[PDB]
Order: sequence, then C-alpha cells, then structure tokens
Amino acid sequence: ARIAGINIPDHKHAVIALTSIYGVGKTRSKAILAAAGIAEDVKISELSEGQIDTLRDEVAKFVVEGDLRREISMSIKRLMDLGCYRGLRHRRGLPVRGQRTKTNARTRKGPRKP
Amino acid sequence: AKLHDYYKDEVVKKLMTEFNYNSVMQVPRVEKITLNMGVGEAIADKKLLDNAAADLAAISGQKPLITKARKSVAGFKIRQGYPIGCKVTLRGERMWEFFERLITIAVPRIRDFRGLSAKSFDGRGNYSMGVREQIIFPEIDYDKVDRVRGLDITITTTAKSDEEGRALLAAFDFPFR
Amino acid sequence: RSLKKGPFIDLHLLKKVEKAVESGDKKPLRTWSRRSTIFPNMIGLTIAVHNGRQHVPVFVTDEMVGHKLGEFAPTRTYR
Amino acid sequence: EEITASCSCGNVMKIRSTVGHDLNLDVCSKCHPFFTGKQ
RNA sequence: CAGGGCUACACACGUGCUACAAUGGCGCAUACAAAGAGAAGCGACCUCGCGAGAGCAAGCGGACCUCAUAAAGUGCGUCGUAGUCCGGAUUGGAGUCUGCAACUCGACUCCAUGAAGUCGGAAUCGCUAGUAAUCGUGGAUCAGAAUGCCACGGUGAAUACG
RNA sequence: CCUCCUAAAGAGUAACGGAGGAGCACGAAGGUUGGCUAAUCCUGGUCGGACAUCAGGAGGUUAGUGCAAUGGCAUAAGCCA
RNA sequence: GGGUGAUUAGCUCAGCUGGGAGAGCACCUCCCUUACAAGGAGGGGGUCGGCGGUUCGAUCCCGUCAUCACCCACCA
Ligand SMILES: [Mg+2]
Ligand SMILES: [Mg+2]
Ligand SMILES: [Mg+2]
Ligand SMILES: [Mg+2]
Ligand SMILES: [Mg+2]
Ligand SMILES: [Zn+2]
Repeated sequence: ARIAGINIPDHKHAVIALTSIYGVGKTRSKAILAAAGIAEDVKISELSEGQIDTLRDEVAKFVVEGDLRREISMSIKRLMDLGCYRGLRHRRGLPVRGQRTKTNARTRKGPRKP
Repeated sequence: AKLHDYYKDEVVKKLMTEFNYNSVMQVPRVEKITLNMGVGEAIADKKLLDNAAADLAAISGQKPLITKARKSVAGFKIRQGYPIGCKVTLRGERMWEFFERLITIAVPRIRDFRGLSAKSFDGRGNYSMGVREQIIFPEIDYDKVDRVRGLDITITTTAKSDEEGRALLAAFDFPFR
Repeated sequence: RSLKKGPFIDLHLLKKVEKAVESGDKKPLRTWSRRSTIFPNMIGLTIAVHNGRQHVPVFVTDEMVGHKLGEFAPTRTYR
Repeated sequence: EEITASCSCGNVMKIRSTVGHDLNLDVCSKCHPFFTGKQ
C-alpha cells in the first residue's frame, strides 16, 4: 500500500490509518471513507486495487503532501519577501499569532539559549 | 531489451535529426552506469557494510564490490586500505534493465517529488544524482529497514557536451525542470 | 481570517489615493493612519507609515492582496 | 527474472527485475503529474 | 488631538492551566442539582450553513420566559502499551461575530501539521470530613475575552500509635 | 655503520666543518607467470564537511619505492591476483 | 656564554613515547536561611607561549625565537 507517499500503514482501523499520512487527518479520513462507502472498523488486510485507487482518486481531488509542502514554503517566501511583521517573526523565530515573547515561548524559541 | 530497442530506433533517429551529425557512431550513447554507496560509519560495525552490500545486490541483480580506502586521512579517521564503501558497475542488458526499473517505478516513489535539476551535468556529458530513502526500489521489504542508507547514481556516456547529454535525456522522460 | 463582509478603510488615505493617482507622483504620501487594506490600484506608490516617531516609505508589490499597512511596518526597534 | 509490473494508469508493463514477484503500481512515466505539477 | 508603547526578549523565580495515558481516550444509547443573572438585556421556535453564524419573532423587569439537553457515572463496541486514536503547543489557509477600529491584540469553528513531555534533581505546598482530590456551572469586570477572582453543585477517600 | 656536500668532473682526501639516519622489518614485503599505472586540482553527485567511497577532464611522475638521504626505476625495481 | 626542567581554562598540578584533555579551588544558575559564608543538585569555560616542519594527524615527535626556574662558569 504505497499510497500518497511512502506510508504503508498496516493493521490499523482505516479511520486512523488515513490520519497516519501527512497532510490528511481525522475529518478528512471520515469524509473519504464515507465517499468510498467503507466501514470504520476495518483493517488494511484484504485490500485491493480498487480499494487503493478509489481512495487515491478521492484524495487526489484534494491538495496532498508535495504541493502542500511547497505551498507552505511559498507562503513563507512570500511573507519574507514581503517583510511584514509576521514574515519577520517567521524569519527570526518568534511566536507570530499574538503571543508574549517574554516568558514561556520555548516551542517557538527552542530550548533555553544562555 | 525494451528501452534498448526504444533507443535503437527512436532516440537514434531523433538525435540525428536534432544535431545532424556526420555519422551515427558520433551520436551520444550511454556507455556505463555506476552506483556508489559510502558506508563510512561502518568504521566500527563491520557487518553494516555486509548488509548494505546485500541491499545493493537486491537493488541490482549482481553481487557488488567493496572499495579500498585510497589514502588515509585523519579528517575522517580512516586507515589507508579500509573496508570503506561499496559500488556496482552496470553495462549492457542489466544496465538497460536497471534504467527501465529506475525510470518507471522508482522516481515517482521518491519522497515528495519535483523535477530534477539542470546543472547536474559534469561539463563533458555525464550525469549523477543522490537519493535519500531507499525503499524507492521495489526489492526492499518495508519491514526490513535498519538505516536510511542512500546511494548515488552515475550515468556515464559519450556525450561530447553536457548540452548533447541534455538533449539525449530529453528523449527520455528524465523529469527536467 | 478577519474582516467578515467588507473591509474597513480610511477617509483621508482613500482621498490621497486619488490625489496621487489622478495628479501624478508628486511626493511620498503622508498619512497618520495605518488601517486600509491594499488594493491593486495602489501599485506604484510611495506612501509613509508612521511607527511612533518616524515614517517608512512603503512601496506596494503585486502580492499584497489582503495585506495591511502596519502589518508591513512594525513599531519596535530591537537590540 | 522477468516479471510484470502494472500500474493504476492501465500501463501493463513486463520488465526484468530481481524482485521475484509481480508488481502493483500507480504512477508510471505515463500519467504522472509532472507537467500539471510544474503548472 | 493623532499615533506608537505596559502585549518588547540573550535569561531566573513566583502564581497557575493542560497532559505525559488503560481507573485512560473514542463512538453510540444513556439518569440524577444548586445558588445565580436578566430591559441599551436575556433570548426559546423554525429555515439555510457539517459546524462557529444570519433572518423571523413568542415570552420575560421576571419562582412562569431566556441562559441550558452540565460532566465524570452505567452498559455495549473499541484502541492491547507504542510518543500510541493519549497530548495539544507552534504554524499555513479559509471563516464567523464584536466593535470606527483585530498590524502591533483578541474570542471561536473547520481543514492539515503533531515538537518536547513516558512522572520529574536538591528542595518545596495544602489538607481532620462531605473536607483532600476530581468533574461541571453561574456571576462581577465589560462593547469583546478567563487557566484569574467571587459563589454553587455532583461523586467522594487515607491517617493519627503520638 | 650508511647518505649528500666540503672532494678541485678516475679512486681516495682532514677538522669539536654544514646537514641527517641505522643497532630494525617480512612467511610476504620473497620467487615466478599474467596484468595494471599513480600525486594534486576542477566539475557533477544524499547524510558528507576544505579533504572518506562514484564518474569524467586537465595534468603526466611532482606520486610511489618498509625507513634517513642520494642514485635509479615506464621493459617499471610502484600496485593486484 | 654553556648543560637541566617549565609555559595549559581565572589560579595551581598530573596528561609527552602517538590517535578521546582529567584533579582541586574558583565562575555561573537554582535550593534551606530574614540576609551572606559553609552545605545539596546542574552546567559551560582551553584551542596547551609563539614561528615553521615530519607524518593521515601533534599538547605529545624535531629545529630555532620570547619568558621562567635550576646547575656550572675551575687551574689564576
Ligand atoms: Mg483545625
Ligand atoms: Mg485560579
Ligand atoms: Mg678530477
Ligand atoms: Mg669522484
Ligand atoms: Mg609481468
Ligand atoms: Zn502509473
């Protein structure tokens, strides 16, 4: 099952096995299995060519895994060439969405740099 | 045999009509294809190279060949004449088989693909490229991984210029941004 | 993400848009306001954003679609 | 040994490969999003 | 008067919040309160949007109407020990409503992302019965927010030789 | 004890003259047959880095010769089986 | 002049017969204390005086230069 990238998930319920691939999560998984008419309590055992390519076509109706990555990259390049406040915080590693820079921003700032 | 014959008719006539050479032996043909894997972190684990050689003899059909360390350097803490890396040379029928099973079924399983680069030629008509993952070849069971060991490919041809080699590979898919 | 149904723009900046477009590149454009949203008619303009004491000469590029003035001009000198 | 690869593009293609097993694929050289990807 | 700034950030400490999981998390069916607030206010009912919202207008100066069908709890089916369906930061996009105003700044829905964290060094805090702990809710501030303050309810322990 | 210069183009030639090494190693590093040709730089190439392993080009002994130096070595005295 | 040993974190020593830099005091951040010192937990700090070199590679191996310490400098 070389679908959507390198992931061959196995022995999972498909409702989580579709979250297992980058760029696709829970609600998208539920909608894909509804559009393919697949029960939630199935396993990846006994899977066929139809059960590959119907899933891949229904997810190829969606933005996945390569162009999403370079879309994030192109948004970041657009903000850096913009030189906005948010672009400056993206380029210098500071929390963008209205946080406090003073205390406890270590997800964005990394570990403590003395 | 397939892409060999595909060359033998279409690429021969295509390149000859492109560059209007004096003769057919003056056309670029692919001469050999070599494959390298630098196993260097096996300075301690002696069988890391042994299993990497099994991996390359699963990718290729033929048994590989180890490489001797040319001259000792302290920059990489190696001794001269050390079990240091493994290569496979390919000519002829297995070479065309490897190119077939490369360009059909391996390039699109590269992680998050976009087309290959342009300036990757030597200048005298050769090509080389390096991979990151290694289940891009089908001969690797996914439950057999033990490192993220990549490898690099060299297509050595008689292209008298890199632009001639570019037009040689434009007869193939050869993604080409 | 914001500004539901019709954005909010400025009176005097809106006037100075026509005061520069219909009357040529006289000067850089001087506003004490940092609010209005960039429309593609404004391409080719030197405007000024005041940061607390000082103006910055903002030029507008094509990909400034839903973007904002003070979003282009931060107001904190660092280090 | 010569095997047969087959992708989702309908491209049934027999090749020599040392897998020792028949093959299922999606993307071939035919019908891959390369030119649509560049666009 | 306009605008920037207490919301900056090489770092330490205090107060707190959410988890690190299986007594847990999920999905479905599911029964049991209190004190509150309300007129420039609360907002049932229906229709569209998966949803956060929009229109209509009943009633209520109030034990009648609104906030509103609270949650752990019980049965079933589940994931069977992993950074896992645990956890939710950070970030891209698309939204909604508020308010002249959301860049310096918010609140929420969704799509996708899934870092460290597998029980915490020396030290340190509370607590004698419906409390310790855990789970919800209401108010005041306000035009908009709570993990903060004030108040209420559900379940509900251990130990005291000294 | 070995090597160069001082040694004046045969040999040799002193000084508390100027500069260096040896008191070992090898069962292959020896014999033979068949065979190969290095250093350094540039380019391209995943981790990979000024420099590991791959391919090509310039170059053509600057490299190697168990070790100090000198002589010599391509018919190789260097390297592989 | 001449024979012997030494230059290392802020301070003081072992690391030199060749391939990872250790010990003690100090420094910095926490902790108990009304507050220091002592005490308990946790970190980083050198490019081994300098110039050249041999070797794949030097704190270590070799030749000078600056400084320090020691011993000699007798017959007259
Ligand atoms: Mg008491
Ligand atoms: Mg509190
Ligand atoms: Mg003579
Ligand atoms: Mg003579
Ligand atoms: Mg011979
Ligand atoms: Zn295909």
